[PDB]
Amino acid sequence: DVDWNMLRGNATQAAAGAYVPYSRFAVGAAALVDDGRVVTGCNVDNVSYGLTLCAECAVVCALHSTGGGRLLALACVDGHGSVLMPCGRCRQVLLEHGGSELLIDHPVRPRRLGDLLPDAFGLDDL
Amino acid sequence: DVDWNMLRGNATQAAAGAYVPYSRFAVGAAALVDDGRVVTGCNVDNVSYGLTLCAECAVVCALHSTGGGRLLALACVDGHGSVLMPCGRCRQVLLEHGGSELLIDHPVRPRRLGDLLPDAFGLDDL
Amino acid sequence: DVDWNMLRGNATQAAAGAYVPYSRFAVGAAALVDDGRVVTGCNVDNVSYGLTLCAECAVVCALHSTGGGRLLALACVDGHGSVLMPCGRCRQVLLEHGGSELLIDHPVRPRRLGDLLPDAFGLDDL
Amino acid sequence: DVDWNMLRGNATQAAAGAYVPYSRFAVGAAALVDDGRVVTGCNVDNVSYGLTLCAECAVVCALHSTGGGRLLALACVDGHGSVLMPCGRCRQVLLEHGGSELLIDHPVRPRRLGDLLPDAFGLDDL
Ligand SMILES: [Zn+2]
Ligand SMILES: [Zn+2]
Ligand SMILES: [Zn+2]
Ligand SMILES: [Zn+2]
Repeated sequence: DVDWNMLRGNATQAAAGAYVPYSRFAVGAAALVDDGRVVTGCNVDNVSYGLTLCAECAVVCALHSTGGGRLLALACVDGHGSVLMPCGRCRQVLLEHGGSELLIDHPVRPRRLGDLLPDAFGLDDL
Repeated sequence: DVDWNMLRGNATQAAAGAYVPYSRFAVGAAALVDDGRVVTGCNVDNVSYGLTLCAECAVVCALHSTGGGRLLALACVDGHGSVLMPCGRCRQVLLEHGGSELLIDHPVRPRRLGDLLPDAFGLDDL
Repeated sequence: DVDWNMLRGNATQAAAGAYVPYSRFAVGAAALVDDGRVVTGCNVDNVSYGLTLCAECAVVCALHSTGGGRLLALACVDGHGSVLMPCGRCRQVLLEHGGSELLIDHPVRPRRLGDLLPDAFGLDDL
Repeated sequence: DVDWNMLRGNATQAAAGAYVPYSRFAVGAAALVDDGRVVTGCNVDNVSYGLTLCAECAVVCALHSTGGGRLLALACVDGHGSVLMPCGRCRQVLLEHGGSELLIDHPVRPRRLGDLLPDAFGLDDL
């Protein structure tokens, strides 16, 4: 079992660091890596809104700054600690680093990433 | 009721315009708008690869340059005319402009975008 | 000489099509292509703000949907017709399609893109 | 007053973490924060190339995961340790967090970000 309480808690803590002067919408994420460490991320607004960095992308950056590996589970929350589903961009980028079986926290029942992004674009297409 | 042969054909034609010096992976897309017009897009490489524009995003730019509206159906194909599933980013972008019932071409049977991006991040989360 | 009045006017018209329910910040752009046609673009918000498409990127999509070519001059304006400098992302993407000598409209004196993005990242680095 | 040898070295070390199966172009970056700590980042390819994360953006994610603050100096290098100029997107992102006086390493003499992104798009435009 994944310690979802621990991941959700770490995601919430991460959200406190969000840089959101324009969106005012803090987001945090935390992921369990296959070596057992946890990496975290928060969103980062830009004045050109289309250059905004998602919390889940920040998690992926942290993954490869701290030794690499594969993601096993991820929780994403807003500033109030409510669980959020990743945006489509983040689903694709998370898939690169945890695949279809990466588990994504959900208010009712955590979901396989493969269910959140079925028939995904990928290597087979290139 | 959607002429998929027509949409797929226009997507194929669109792919011929692809700017792909670095990726060498041409993609074209075409979508039926709710006023009955068809809009098209192709991918555009950048030397900083993360600034690459997807065909499906190009379709959405075209949508709003030609009078706006809602997308009803989209086909995306590679340089060989083979049907591609949109990347996660494009699934999120297309959802904004066609919603869950937007149909996405597929080699077997076209799919609702809602099935390709379930429990999507959205307005309720902000 | 570039007909800046004409480009600025076309950029302003393009801004009217902006999809900006979240940012409320309409942007339009228009560019002269080296075959003499003008292509236009507007910005497109997404609920995931980081998937927002810039007007200038939309111009580049239009370029390669309408026969390709090179950009000679570009004007970008807000919803009030005031001239805007492109964001850094757009400077890089415009550079791919017009190079250092692409002229960018400015309230006082249009500027070479090479001056707006000096010592640019590019092919030499790859 | 900035130890460029130290920053360049940490950037080089950061590049070793790069996730670059598709681009094969490793990039690392390191920045001095105004509390005196150093944060690092590396690039991260995605199979949809337009979702690639730049090293410099990874630095900004790290900044806000480690207490926030302002960037004073940044070095960016390739896999061979050669100094790279940031792409336009990254120039805009870095400007948000270090402003015009943020120093950017360069093979000849480090440059003010204000000189690398003059007349930048910003808060005044919104
Ligand atoms: Zn996201
Ligand atoms: Zn895409
Ligand atoms: Zn822009
Ligand atoms: Zn960059």
